[PDB]
Amino acid sequence: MRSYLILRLAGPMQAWGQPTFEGTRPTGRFPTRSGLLGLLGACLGIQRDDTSSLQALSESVQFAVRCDELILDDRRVSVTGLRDYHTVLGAREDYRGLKSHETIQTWREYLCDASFTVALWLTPHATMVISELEKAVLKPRYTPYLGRRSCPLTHPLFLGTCQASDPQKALLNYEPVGGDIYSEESVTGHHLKFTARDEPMITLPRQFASREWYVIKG
Amino acid sequence: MSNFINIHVLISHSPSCLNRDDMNMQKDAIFGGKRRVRISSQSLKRAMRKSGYYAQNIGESSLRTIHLAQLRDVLRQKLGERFDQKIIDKTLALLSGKSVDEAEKISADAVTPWVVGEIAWFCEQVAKAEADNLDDKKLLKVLKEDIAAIRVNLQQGVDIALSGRMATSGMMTELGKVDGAMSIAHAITTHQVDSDIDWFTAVDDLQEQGSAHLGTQEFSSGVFYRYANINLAQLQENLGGASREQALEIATHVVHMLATEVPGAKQRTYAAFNPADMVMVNFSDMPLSMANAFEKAVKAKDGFLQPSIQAFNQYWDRVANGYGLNGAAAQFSLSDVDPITAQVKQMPTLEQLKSWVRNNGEA
Amino acid sequence: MSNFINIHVLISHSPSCLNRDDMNMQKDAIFGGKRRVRISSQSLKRAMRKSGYYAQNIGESSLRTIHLAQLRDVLRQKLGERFDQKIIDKTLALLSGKSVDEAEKISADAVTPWVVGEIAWFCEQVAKAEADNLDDKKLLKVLKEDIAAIRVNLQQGVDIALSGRMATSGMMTELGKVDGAMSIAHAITTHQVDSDIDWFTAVDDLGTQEFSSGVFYRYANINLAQLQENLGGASREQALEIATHVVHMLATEVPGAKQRTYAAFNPADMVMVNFSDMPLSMANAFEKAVKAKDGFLQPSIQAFNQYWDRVANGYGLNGAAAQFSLSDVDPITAQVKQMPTLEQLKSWVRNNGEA
Amino acid sequence: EIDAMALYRAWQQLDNGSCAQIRRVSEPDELRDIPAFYRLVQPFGWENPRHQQALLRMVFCLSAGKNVIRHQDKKSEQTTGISLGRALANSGRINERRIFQLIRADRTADMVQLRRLLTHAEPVLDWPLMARMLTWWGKRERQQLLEDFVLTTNKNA
Amino acid sequence: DEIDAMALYRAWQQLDNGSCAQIRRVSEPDELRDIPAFYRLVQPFGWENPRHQQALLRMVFCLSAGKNVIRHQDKKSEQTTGISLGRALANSGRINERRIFQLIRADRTADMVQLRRLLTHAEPVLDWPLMARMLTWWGKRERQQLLEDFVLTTNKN
Repeated sequence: MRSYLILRLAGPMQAWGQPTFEGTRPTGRFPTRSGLLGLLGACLGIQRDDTSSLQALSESVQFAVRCDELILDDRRVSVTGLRDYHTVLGAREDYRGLKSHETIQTWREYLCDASFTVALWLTPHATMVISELEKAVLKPRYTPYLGRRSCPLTHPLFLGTCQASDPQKALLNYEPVGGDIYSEESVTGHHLKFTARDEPMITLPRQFASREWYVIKG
Repeated sequence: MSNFINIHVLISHSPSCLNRDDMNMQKDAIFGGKRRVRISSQSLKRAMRKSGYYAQNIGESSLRTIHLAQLRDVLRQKLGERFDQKIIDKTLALLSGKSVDEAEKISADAVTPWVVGEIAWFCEQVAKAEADNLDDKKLLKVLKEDIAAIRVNLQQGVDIALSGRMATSGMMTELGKVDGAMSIAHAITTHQVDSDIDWFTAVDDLQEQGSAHLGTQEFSSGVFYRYANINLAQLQENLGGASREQALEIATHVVHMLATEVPGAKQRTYAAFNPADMVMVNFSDMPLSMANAFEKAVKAKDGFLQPSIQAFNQYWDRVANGYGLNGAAAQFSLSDVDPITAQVKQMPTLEQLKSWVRNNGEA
Repeated sequence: MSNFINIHVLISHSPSCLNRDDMNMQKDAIFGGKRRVRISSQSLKRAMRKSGYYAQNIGESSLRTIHLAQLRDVLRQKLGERFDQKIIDKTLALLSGKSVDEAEKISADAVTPWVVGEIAWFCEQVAKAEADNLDDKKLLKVLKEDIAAIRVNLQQGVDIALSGRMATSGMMTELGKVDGAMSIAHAITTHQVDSDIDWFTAVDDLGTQEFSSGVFYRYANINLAQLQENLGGASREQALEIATHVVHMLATEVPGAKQRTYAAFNPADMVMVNFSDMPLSMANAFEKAVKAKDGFLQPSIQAFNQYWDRVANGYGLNGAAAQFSLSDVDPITAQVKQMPTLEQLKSWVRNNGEA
Repeated sequence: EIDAMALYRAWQQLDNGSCAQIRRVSEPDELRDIPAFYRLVQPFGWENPRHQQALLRMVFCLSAGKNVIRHQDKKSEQTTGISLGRALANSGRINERRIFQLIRADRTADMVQLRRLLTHAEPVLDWPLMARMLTWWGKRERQQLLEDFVLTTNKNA
Repeated sequence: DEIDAMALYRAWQQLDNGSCAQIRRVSEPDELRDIPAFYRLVQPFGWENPRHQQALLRMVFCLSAGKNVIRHQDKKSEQTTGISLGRALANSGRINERRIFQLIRADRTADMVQLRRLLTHAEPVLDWPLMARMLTWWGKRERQQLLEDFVLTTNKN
């Protein structure tokens, strides 16, 4: 009924953010909407000031994220976390001019042993088409990463392309099956939702608005 | 000339399970208030269709599927030498009503019969069409003018010319509707059957047997009445306008198959490879089944087979004399039986009967 | 060169303690309105399989089980000198679809037939893949390309090539599906076993029937093309050899301790073998249940012969055919080469119907 | 009320002869023609006529086999365990129209069809819940069975 | 918390003809519980919450008069609510006052049957979510308000 694009986000370390104005940079357990929009953005070489392109992207695309557990030699490996005592010396003291602090400190959280399968699709008011997105994910223009730039991908961003009625149905065709799914679209049997502050307010730089995921447990 | 060929068959099977339902139970049916074991028409049709005798004497069966991707690849591999690949792909797309990417899962909306020869011919027409910058809708308009030249392709798809086809999309939705020429009934036993039940196990060669739980498989034996008829006019039409001779040919092959072919279900383990004990073929203006001969369930004496055949004969007398049926009739029977009314030509062998059919019931 | 070989057998043995159901009763079946005693084809097959004749003339029989742990132990003991334990475990794991640890119990989805020679061959391919840096996925992929190489190992598991195998998991789902060559029916008596008597009317009046013996019709056919294929492409000669051992076993074996009633005197009661293009069974010769004369055997042979004549003539069967029966019943008219002993029949099968 | 897990445990430990003998019935009331039945269900209050019909149903289903119905306790989180309809739907072996024709099937037609479904599906379920359902077995418990089936099938897809 | 009426409406409008056909065969609201297609229809709309079941059963039942028997129309921006059921029934010109009389005096179940007949007969144009609220409560007050709206409408128009 609808055509989906299927991506895999997998690497030794990932980081998907939560509200902070502080030096500790938190992570949640799966990709944020903002972040996925950012990933696609990087693929479609969109500069940071290009509010038109950013808005087009945001209004065109929607995501569903599945949390894939890792299995090594027939054993399950749970997603764990990591805190990096991250230091900066010679950091700007102010936005104007060149005075700087001897040392500042930050704490940054990462996800270890995490892997995701993402399904994205187009909205009825789409400015784009899926062929574009596929081409981009296969040949990105800006460097693609998993949250932070220090976080490479260990598997091609492109997984596949297909067609179904649910996101759930779409994702069924792609191993590993069995993980939880967080979708921007409702799936009939399922009633639980999960609140986040993912949604980028493109008109207002680096500020995010509340939204809700639909949860499809496995 | 009579338009309808009636085929009646009496075939007795040894213990078996030739057709079952969603829960592994023999298909039955109630007739005359008693339970008969039943073999569905579909099961028969497909048994004939995929049979060796069909492959040798009739041709290639159609290819029924819903997976347009797999079908695509098949078409490429089998037609690639005669057509360019996206001629092929575009043909498949036009006929199906679905976009043929090189995605490797593309489903039609239902399982449908595909005849490769038909597809070939369409490929020609569309190659022709785009050498001529001709529009798809216009091509539709053209091909609709002469449907006979489309039906002529069903000589490489006789099963469909016999059993009809309907699609729900693509150009087939206006080009592919075939009204089947052969009407066939579910086979039912001429007598009541209470099925038997096999209580089975599976020995585990590595554990001490001990107490076990036993499975159960319903099974029975029985004398089945097969009926089918062929609308010669309709078959001729469905074959692009073939002669009555070719129709009588196919009809003959159907008689053979309906007298010899048995569904493959559970045969490796019950092996009821039985040949028919009676076959009667009757030409007519209005088709008519003889099922009512067994409305009063046949009761057994020295078996079910003899009484069944005599039942069939007596009813045939009644109906023939009653409705005034002056049509060619011939009967083949492995038993020497009480004499059916003499206006029916006895045949000592099946091939003699078949030659009698090929020759329009005069030989 | 006909593709099917049909085995028709009349065998005379006890009608009791052969094949019972869940309630201590001998299996049976209604045919033509009368209750016949039945031996079930599973029972026949497994009786042949585990028979000594099979062990001495066909080979070792398949190892059918659902217990993967114990199969693990068996495969370790039996292959442990030829591969490393880890390769064995890997192989069983890839074939079954389950994890082979050292746990006490590991169950498959169903009781499956296993050939140890086949498993060994797979171990070869696995170890070779390990040395060749192949992942399991392209391993499966390349194995899919040459299946006959896998079927060659069924020459050590002929029962499987004969009666088939399905798998529900593991690599066996795509490499292990075997479509059986031999079709076999349930043995049914040609006659009614219940005494044909109304005891009420009988008490006023105060052929002869047998009771400690009964006549069973056994049908089986073998699809030679199929057997050749399942055996990895073996010749029609090897086919015919196996088919011959099946004619023997079918003609002679009785499940359990019991044996043919006349075991010590003749080698077989009645056997006919017939080549053809389409299999066809002769059971309908007994739709009308046979009535006794001097027991049930030769009226049964008479029925068999009369029906064979009528069917052969009617449907035009001019394939090769041979028959062994030392009863003087009215002869079978068609061109059916009579055979003085059983062995001569067996050699007639071994020679594709000409010797 | 009737102790369920007790009856289950008794059925699991019944002797195979009695067990096979019980399985053989073809209608719940035929259990009344069998001694092993009475000995089985007497400790659980067969002697009280209020509980009789119920027991007849429960055992009948259990009679599908000694290990056809697999009990599984409810998780401590969940308020109730896996009901019958969910189990059947989860089997993947049952067709919707079997369930539909089940709930529209007359006293008696009804239990026979259910047992056929049970043997076919070999369901894992919270047994005492099934037992309750069988204790009452009226229009709304049937309709609830259909609900759970349909809704689970839709959920899972 | 509250039941989405418009969603359910559109859902019913876009339903496949077979399912609609299956639902159109009930002759009584509770029969909807015998029908798979129903549960599939109302699952998204909170069927699983016992609070909303009776309500939903009525809504669907009335909708089950036909695929477009109940024509929804939005209210005008000016007025606070749209067209009431009574008013629409009166506006149709096909409904006789005594019908409404016997409607509001009918026993449970029977009233819904009668109502659905009136809806097939009238093909009313009305504010559907309004009617939905009405069905959600459906008590003395609502029945009375129905007849009143009918009477006053028929009076002026």
